[PDB]
Amino acid sequence: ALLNIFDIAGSALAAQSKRLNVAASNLANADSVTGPDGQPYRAKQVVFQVDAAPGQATGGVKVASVIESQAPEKLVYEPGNPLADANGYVKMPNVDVVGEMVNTMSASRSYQANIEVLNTVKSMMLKTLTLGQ
Amino acid sequence: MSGVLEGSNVKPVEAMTDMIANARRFEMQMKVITSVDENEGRANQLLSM
Amino acid sequence: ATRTLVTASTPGADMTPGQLDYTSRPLDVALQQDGWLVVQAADGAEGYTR
Amino acid sequence: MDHAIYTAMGAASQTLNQQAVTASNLANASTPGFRAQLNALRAVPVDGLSLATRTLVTASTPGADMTPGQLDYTSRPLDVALQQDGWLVVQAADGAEGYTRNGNIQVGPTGQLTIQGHPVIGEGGPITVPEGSEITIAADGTISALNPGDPPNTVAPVGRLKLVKAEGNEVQRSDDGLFRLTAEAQAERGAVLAADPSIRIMSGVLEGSNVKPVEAMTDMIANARRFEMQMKVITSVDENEGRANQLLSM
Amino acid sequence: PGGVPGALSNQPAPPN
Amino acid sequence: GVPGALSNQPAPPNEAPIATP
Amino acid sequence: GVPGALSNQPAPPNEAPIATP
Amino acid sequence: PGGVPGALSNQPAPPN
Repeated sequence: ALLNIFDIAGSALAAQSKRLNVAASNLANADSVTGPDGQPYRAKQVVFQVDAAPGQATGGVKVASVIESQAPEKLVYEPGNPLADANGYVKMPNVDVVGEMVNTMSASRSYQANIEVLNTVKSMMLKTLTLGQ
Repeated sequence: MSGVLEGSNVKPVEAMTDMIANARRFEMQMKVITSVDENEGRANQLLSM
Repeated sequence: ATRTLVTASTPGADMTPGQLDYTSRPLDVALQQDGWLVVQAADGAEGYTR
Repeated sequence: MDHAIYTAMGAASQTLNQQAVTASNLANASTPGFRAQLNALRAVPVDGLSLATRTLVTASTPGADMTPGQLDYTSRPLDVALQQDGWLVVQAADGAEGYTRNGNIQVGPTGQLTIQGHPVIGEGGPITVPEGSEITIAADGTISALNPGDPPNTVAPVGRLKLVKAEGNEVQRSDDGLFRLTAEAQAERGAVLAADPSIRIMSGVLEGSNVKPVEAMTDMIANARRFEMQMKVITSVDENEGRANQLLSM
Repeated sequence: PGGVPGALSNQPAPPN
Repeated sequence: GVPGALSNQPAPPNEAPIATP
Repeated sequence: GVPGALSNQPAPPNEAPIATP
Repeated sequence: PGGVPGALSNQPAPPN
């Protein structure tokens, strides 16, 4: 059925947009020292998984949740900082800059691929309506 | 202490490092902006027919 | 919640003592660390300086 | 995408990790008794079906460099330097036993010997010196204390510094910079290292850091070139996928 | 069934 | 089977060990 | 509240405070 | 209703 392709590709587009948004947020806040609660900015990551509940193996993509990374927060020595711990260490984000740049580019590419899939399926469905004049 | 004058406490190493980080952080923001702008065009073209 | 913006703030200033040059002037005065001179501000208020 | 970008990206990120290790080594070029960290890339091949074409790279640190360091002559009777392959023993942060090379031994007001704030360990445990007394350290670690006011005839031994022998392959740098015995080495040599009577120390000389500058320079040059190479591969892969996406049209 | 789609799942890691 | 063909069973899990046991 | 669905009630107004107070 | 579109609205502002 070509109609379900609309839902599949729309889900893919939304998920990749969310992934690119997460990557952009990580890139922007790579040097943030604090948040509103005084906690360091932890790198965010989306969780991709299929959505084929009505008895299928393939159904597209959906973002289950956004999770903060468990890699070690970078400790910088600064004793004058109000946020420094007992040893004088301040926690800083664990953002991987090269990783987030590659994530941005890859998300853009797969987003574009899904755009092309949607356009092709729309063209095919348009051509179908002229079956036998 | 009389007979001495206190100058500024600007650290040059910190300022230079901060300026380098600022420049190379902007460039990345400009790359992301360009990527999103390029992405939006094909999404806009999706609305045809 | 995927969008996290960033804003640039200035959390106070740096109070590390600076360089001390020796000008043979009896009026030039320098203060010990964490010490401030007291002046009368423009708006009739009280201001502290180094 | 083509996951070839995820190979060059890993190679570019591990290069930044290597640069962060090298810069950390360069920052400690004046730290007394410092052991430079060794950095090495290792290739891990992804196993699976069908054709093995992907081999990622990760930065690893195979121990540290034990090459004896420089000796600065400071005319101080408390600063000692160890013979090559010899370690001083101190009490670690969590009440454990750790090894070091920093001989900057300090005397507190109460009389206890410390290194970098950690208590110094002898054969009798932590060493307590008579309060406010001159200290001389022998070649084999014996400590002589002279009480001020009393004549120089009063000089008598007090305690002996614990000096151990350990190679590079047996010790591992803990998170606080203090070396400790590795698991395999600990299982064979016991929990606590017995003092070696053959270890000699020199009083009045302080050992510097063994950070080799030429190797550091060459490493930074190579890291920059490798990072640029991976960036050129990443750009090529991205450009390839951008056109390949045109196959889905019409 | 899935995980982080990108850098955090295409880098070697020690086992659990 | 040959690459790009269709099989009746899933491919085995993909794992890259940093150091072999 | 599944994203992309339709709900009778309007979405709550989002807020981005710089300080908790 | 609505306000300034674009840069001014999607920028953090002091609470008021």
